Amino acid sequence: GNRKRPVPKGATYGKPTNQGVNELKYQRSLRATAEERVGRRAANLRVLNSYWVNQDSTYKYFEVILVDPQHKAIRRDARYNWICDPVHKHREARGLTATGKKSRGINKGHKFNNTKAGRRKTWKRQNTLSLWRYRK
Amino acid sequence: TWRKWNVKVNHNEKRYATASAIAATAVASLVLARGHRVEKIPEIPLVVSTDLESIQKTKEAVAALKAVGAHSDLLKVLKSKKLRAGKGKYRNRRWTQRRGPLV
Amino acid sequence: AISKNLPILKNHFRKHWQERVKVHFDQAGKKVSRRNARATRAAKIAPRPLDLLRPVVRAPTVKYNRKVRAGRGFTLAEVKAAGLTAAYARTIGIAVDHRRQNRNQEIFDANVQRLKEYQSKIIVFPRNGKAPEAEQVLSAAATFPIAQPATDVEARAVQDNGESAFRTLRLARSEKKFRGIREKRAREK
Amino acid sequence: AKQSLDVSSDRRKARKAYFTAPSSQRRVLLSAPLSKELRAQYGIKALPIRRDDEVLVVRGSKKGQEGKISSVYRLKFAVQVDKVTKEKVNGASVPINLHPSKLVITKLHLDKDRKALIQRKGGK
RNA sequence: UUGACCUCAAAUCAGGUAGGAGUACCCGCUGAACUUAAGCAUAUCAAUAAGCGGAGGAAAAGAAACCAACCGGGAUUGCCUUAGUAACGGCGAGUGAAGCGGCAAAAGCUCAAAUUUGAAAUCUGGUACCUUCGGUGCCCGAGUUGUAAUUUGGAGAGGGCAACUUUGGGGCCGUUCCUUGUCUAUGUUCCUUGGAACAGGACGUCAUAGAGGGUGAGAAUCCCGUGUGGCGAGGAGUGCGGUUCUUUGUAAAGUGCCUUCGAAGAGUCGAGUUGUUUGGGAAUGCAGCUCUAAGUGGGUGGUAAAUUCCAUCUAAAGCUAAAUAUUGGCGAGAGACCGAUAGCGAACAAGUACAGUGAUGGAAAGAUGAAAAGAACUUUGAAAAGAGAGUGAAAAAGUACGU
RNA sequence: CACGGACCAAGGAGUCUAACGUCUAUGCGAGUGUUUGGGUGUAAAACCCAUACGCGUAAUGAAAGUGAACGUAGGUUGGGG
RNA sequence: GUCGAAUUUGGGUAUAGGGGCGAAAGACUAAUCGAACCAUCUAGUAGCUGGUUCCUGCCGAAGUUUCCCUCAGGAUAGCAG
RNA sequence: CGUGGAGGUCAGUGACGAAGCCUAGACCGUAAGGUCGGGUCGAACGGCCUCUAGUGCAGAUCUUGGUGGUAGUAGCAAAUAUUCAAAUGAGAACUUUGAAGACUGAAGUGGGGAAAGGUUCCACGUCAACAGCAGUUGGACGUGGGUUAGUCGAUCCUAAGA
RNA sequence: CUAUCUAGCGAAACCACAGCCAAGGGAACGGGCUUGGCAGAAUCAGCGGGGAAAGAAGACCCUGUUGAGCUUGACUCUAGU
RNA sequence: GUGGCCUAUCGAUCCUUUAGUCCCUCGGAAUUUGAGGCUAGAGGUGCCAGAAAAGUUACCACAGGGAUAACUGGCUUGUG
Ligand SMILES: [Cl-]
Ligand SMILES: [Cl-]
Ligand SMILES: [Cl-]
Ligand SMILES: [Cl-]
Ligand SMILES: [Cl-]
Ligand SMILES: [Cl-]
Ligand SMILES: [Cl-]
Ligand SMILES: [Cl-]
Ligand SMILES: [Mg+2]
Ligand SMILES: [Mg+2]
Ligand SMILES: [Mg+2]
Ligand SMILES: [Mg+2]
Ligand SMILES: [Mg+2]
Ligand SMILES: [Mg+2]
Ligand SMILES: [Mg+2]
Ligand SMILES: [Mg+2]
Ligand SMILES: [Mg+2]
Ligand SMILES: [Mg+2]
Ligand SMILES: [Mg+2]
Ligand SMILES: [Mg+2]
Ligand SMILES: [Mg+2]
Ligand SMILES: [Mg+2]
Ligand SMILES: [Mg+2]
Ligand SMILES: [Mg+2]
Ligand SMILES: [Mg+2]
Ligand SMILES: [Mg+2]
Ligand SMILES: [Mg+2]
Ligand SMILES: [Mg+2]
Ligand SMILES: [Mg+2]
Ligand SMILES: [Mg+2]
Ligand SMILES: [Mg+2]
Ligand SMILES: [Mg+2]
Ligand SMILES: [Mg+2]
Ligand SMILES: [Mg+2]
Ligand SMILES: [Mg+2]
Ligand SMILES: [Mg+2]
Ligand SMILES: [Mg+2]
Ligand SMILES: [Mg+2]
Ligand SMILES: [Mg+2]
Ligand SMILES: [Mg+2]
Ligand SMILES: [Mg+2]
Ligand SMILES: [Mg+2]
Ligand SMILES: [Mg+2]
Ligand SMILES: [Mg+2]
Ligand SMILES: [Mg+2]
Ligand SMILES: [Mg+2]
Ligand SMILES: [Mg+2]
Ligand SMILES: [Mg+2]
Ligand SMILES: [Mg+2]
Ligand SMILES: [Mg+2]
Ligand SMILES: [Mg+2]
Ligand SMILES: [Mg+2]
Ligand SMILES: [Mg+2]
Ligand SMILES: [Mg+2]
Ligand SMILES: [Mg+2]
Ligand SMILES: [Mg+2]
Ligand SMILES: [Mg+2]
Ligand SMILES: [Mg+2]
Ligand SMILES: [Mg+2]
Ligand SMILES: [Mg+2]
Ligand SMILES: [Mg+2]
Repeated sequence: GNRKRPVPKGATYGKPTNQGVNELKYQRSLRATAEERVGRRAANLRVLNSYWVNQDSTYKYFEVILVDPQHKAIRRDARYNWICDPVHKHREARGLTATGKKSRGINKGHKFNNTKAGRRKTWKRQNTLSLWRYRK
Repeated sequence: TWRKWNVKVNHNEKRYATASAIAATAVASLVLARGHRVEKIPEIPLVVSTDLESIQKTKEAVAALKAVGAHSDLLKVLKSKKLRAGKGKYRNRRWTQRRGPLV
Repeated sequence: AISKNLPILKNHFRKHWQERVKVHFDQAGKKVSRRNARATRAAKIAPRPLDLLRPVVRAPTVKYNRKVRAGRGFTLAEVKAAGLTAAYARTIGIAVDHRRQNRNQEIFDANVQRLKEYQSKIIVFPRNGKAPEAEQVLSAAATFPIAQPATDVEARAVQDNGESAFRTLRLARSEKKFRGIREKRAREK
Repeated sequence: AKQSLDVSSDRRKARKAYFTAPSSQRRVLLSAPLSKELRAQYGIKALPIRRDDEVLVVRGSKKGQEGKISSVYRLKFAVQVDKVTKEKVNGASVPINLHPSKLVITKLHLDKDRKALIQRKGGK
């Protein structure tokens, strides 16, 4: 379902353009929410990927793939010891998984001008006044 | 901080000023008016031997300038050392002196 | 706030622009660090020229298609025509691009000539380890410059067949405009 | 003029490093030149001052007086000479602080460590 | 009865791991209003502040389901430009990118999908020993509901024929880089003033050293340093310059020709609808619900649709230095900056004294003299002190102290 | 019989920036702009430089588009020298 | 006024800001209540009130026109340098 | 015209006294201001040609700090009340002792505790500040001493609730 | 019991400069200006005529394209159902 | 003779719609629908140079105004 705005009794205290309560949508997918809660449950592991398995009217079901960065079978494996690097801690929290990059709009082409290399970094670049020593 | 600090000057007009400055160095009236002690120097501009470029020691370099007539200008710099007259003394600008010859 | 005869202005300063002002005070500092980086890299890397060999390609778009410039890398066919493999070329100082294709013979021949000239002006030291001492040249692009191909001679003979150049352009423009309708008219009969 | 990027010409930094210098660093700052007789004999210009050294005063109102160094008061950037004191009105006598740069060492108190220092400086 | 398998438990079982802090810069979520429109609701402020989750020395992005329409370009990031432009907008106020071009830096790549099948060839742990960021032997366990080798689209693979070419891993000694120590010039020579010469005058010396500071007043030559070089000590990383011990191997890799093949990711793409967002306008991206594919297929080609072509890439799986950012931390160098009501709130026992139940709020306050030489002693007074005397260049400097 | 001012010292208010109009000074001139960057250096200075890009040298149409000499670059009237 | 009860009161405990609590006065919620206190957004906006720092010299106004949710304000023409 | 800072110059002034400050003393300029003498003082500062700005105050119920007139003025009048002598001391309406006169009148101005305060408790020494007069006294100032549990509480139990 | 006088102790409000009137004119009710009346140090206790006395940037009224509390088939929305 | 004998009898941008030209564009190349432009009208703003808009405050707030009302005083004297 949708994400109801958590305001008391529906009052928003603002302009009518922001008075919506019921028809609002969460910007991350339910698949992303599944990975986050599994990630907190097993904080000694690293989230690799996840996939859809089932659904009903109330719930969607997913299975999350996890890799142990402390196990010697992983640290000695050349194809998977990249995950042991500290830069890959909590990938699902920062949206670095496959579902995370989809919701961030990390793709190529004219359709993704706003989010090619990070939406907020692009906004900073386009809203920055650049001055040189010899003014242009 | 985004106050303008550097000033852009046209390249050709910049060279115009440099050429005018070079020509003024050959006029004895202007050199004397700028405070240099060239009263007893016969010919302006002053050209010396190319052997000056190969001098290694300061003692002989001063002697070479001494023998060509720049002694009075060198002495003027030494006797003009003074303490600055304001708050610039404790901003790494403590002593002021004159300008000597340019080689 | 409108008065007198003045041009309409469009200054975009209605946000918190003062929080994102970037003054390049370190322009001189960055130039020194870039020169230090290039000096340290050259002394460390090898007596090799510090940059890879690049091909010559035609610039796209009708505005710039009259000039040639340096491209990404030599194609697989261009590398093969020079007499070496792509894997070996990358380790010898030649940039290789696998997604560029060859459609023009003049560009293909020029790039093959560059690879042949490059192989004749380098010394590949053996893996044995002797490595006879050689001077380091800091640039491979300056050694092999890119030149604009010649188009026509300085002077020729006037050859007029009587047809108007203006008329030719008008007919070509008109014939393209009515190609679809004329095909439809002929198709219905 | 300064030619190195590691040395600073800032007046503020130079004065802070002097007043906040540790005890070991103040020993070098409290150096005195040797006499004419000692410089010829030893071949060196100046040495850090030490207790039990014989000195001569060459500047100030106490010029010409000699004595042994009784205390090197590093905390005050000064040294005290046994025979150079001042008599208070009540009769008590207090030492007079003197800077080692205004003194001349006439006799050196020697030991194993100072012999090595003289030789490490090229002296004999 | 007994022995397995599957699933699910327990133990202060053997060995590990997560939390909190910091948060300037970085990756996400969530999310205003003041304000502007001379009112005001869309819009604007702003995809901002506040709130929440998560990293590093950078992060993120990244080797095209790209840009293009050209004689085509060819991962990503940043700078100059495109451009206040195309476009959006009570088409009002306002808002607003991208391709090309020049430059900085440059680097490429690997899994899934194939029978090793004449031999699971793979791996954690335990234990003994050794040349100990590991190695060998042995023994349990994991794993066939798939662990190695081989192949990732640029290809490539199974057979056939024919040719030559090319090596692997450490020790030791230098070099490079970092943290440190030590050594390496020249007056205190005369006269005057002064409490003090570091001042003035005279006569010199050194200088690849006349930066800076100290010393009883403006000191290149009194002291520390400064300039130029020499000689050491302790580490890091194999970046590479020479030597030295092993032959890795009926091993591995590259290249020609012929033939047969060529596996490429699903509640995903795509579509409808709702909300949000964008310059994106019959709908730019994202998300919820509903529907739900194909394999000469699929996406894209900035105006919705039917029909016929063309161009260009290969999504729904993954890794990766440099050019870039940095009001935090650590170590340095600087200023046409401020000079104690200034400059940080704080030059001082300053986030201190103090106020508030609490969240929080938050000061004032630098200068005796070169040196205490901080006033012995006499006298009047209960005493504080006064008057003499004394110290000092000066008490018109007396710890209520420069002026 | 309107408002602030009991007194004194120190502090105390048209600034900077982006984009522009008129005028003026300067350089070059159908061209002009070295300083994004590179070279170099006595090192944030000074000095040197390639390719681009901006503006100007053509306008006019919503657009597809087209695109400035009949002539001593015209005639008449007034014009300093 | 009331004084054996709908009495008075200590301690413990519960209810927190568009919320609480109210035998109901818009009363009370730490001297603050017809919406508490604290920090930040925030130097919020103001066609409105106040102030706006040296000398001399020369020139020297306007309260009128048209339009405006315009009437304590602007644009525009005029007057001035 | 004047102020803070910057490039150049006058080989400018200065411990034989720079800057600042005081001065019904002198001189120049229409003026903004400039110059000199005297006193005080103790370490730096100025003229001219140019550069630069956080550059000139009488007011803003302006900011911070300091100081007046008012003025030795308003006032120091609730809680019935004090008096004599001696001792101590430089000093006694107020300290100590004795004597006398009074009050709280057991729902107290008596004797203990809870909350709260934190050494105010006690002794010795001592009076600059504090006790809106005074002070030899003090809950003040300086230096020390003092709180002893198997049975008194906490600790244990549960209440509304957390 | 104060006030009052003495010893000790010792504030505040307020303050452009100040403090004798009549008429006149004047911002249409002067301590100052004009014309007259007049006018002699320094002061103590009282007193409430005046100082349009002091205490607060009028709460009344109007203006502003400034708010807030409350109400209603005002305009536009919304939790819930 | 280019409406009413003359002097009044009326309406921008955006949007919608009609008429005309059957012309221009949909930017990889075409045909047909659809959409967007060009020229001339209509749908209306009467606060008529053209915001889309109900009350109450005796619980009240702020910036101001003697440019402006509720006392004196002044001018005037209809009225008394
Ligand atoms: Cl001096
Ligand atoms: Cl739409
Ligand atoms: Cl600090
Ligand atoms: Cl508080
Ligand atoms: Cl046209
Ligand atoms: Cl609360
Ligand atoms: Cl004057
Ligand atoms: Cl009387
Ligand atoms: Mg255990
Ligand atoms: Mg508004
Ligand atoms: Mg307004
Ligand atoms: Mg409003
Ligand atoms: Mg934030
Ligand atoms: Mg870290
Ligand atoms: Mg980096
Ligand atoms: Mg990364
Ligand atoms: Mg690929
Ligand atoms: Mg690219
Ligand atoms: Mg925006
Ligand atoms: Mg949102
Ligand atoms: Mg990545
Ligand atoms: Mg301060
Ligand atoms: Mg003196
Ligand atoms: Mg007023
Ligand atoms: Mg007043
Ligand atoms: Mg002032
Ligand atoms: Mg009760
Ligand atoms: Mg009521
Ligand atoms: Mg302001
Ligand atoms: Mg006149
Ligand atoms: Mg209107
Ligand atoms: Mg007014
Ligand atoms: Mg003086
Ligand atoms: Mg005077
Ligand atoms: Mg001094
Ligand atoms: Mg100012
Ligand atoms: Mg003042
Ligand atoms: Mg004024
Ligand atoms: Mg005041
Ligand atoms: Mg009295
Ligand atoms: Mg009283
Ligand atoms: Mg009484
Ligand atoms: Mg009684
Ligand atoms: Mg009684
Ligand atoms: Mg007691
Ligand atoms: Mg008293
Ligand atoms: Mg007393
Ligand atoms: Mg005490
Ligand atoms: Mg009168
Ligand atoms: Mg009066
Ligand atoms: Mg009179
Ligand atoms: Mg008012
Ligand atoms: Mg008011
Ligand atoms: Mg109005
Ligand atoms: Mg309102
Ligand atoms: Mg008729
Ligand atoms: Mg008619
Ligand atoms: Mg198209
Ligand atoms: Mg109108
Ligand atoms: Mg009036
Ligand atoms: Mg009558």
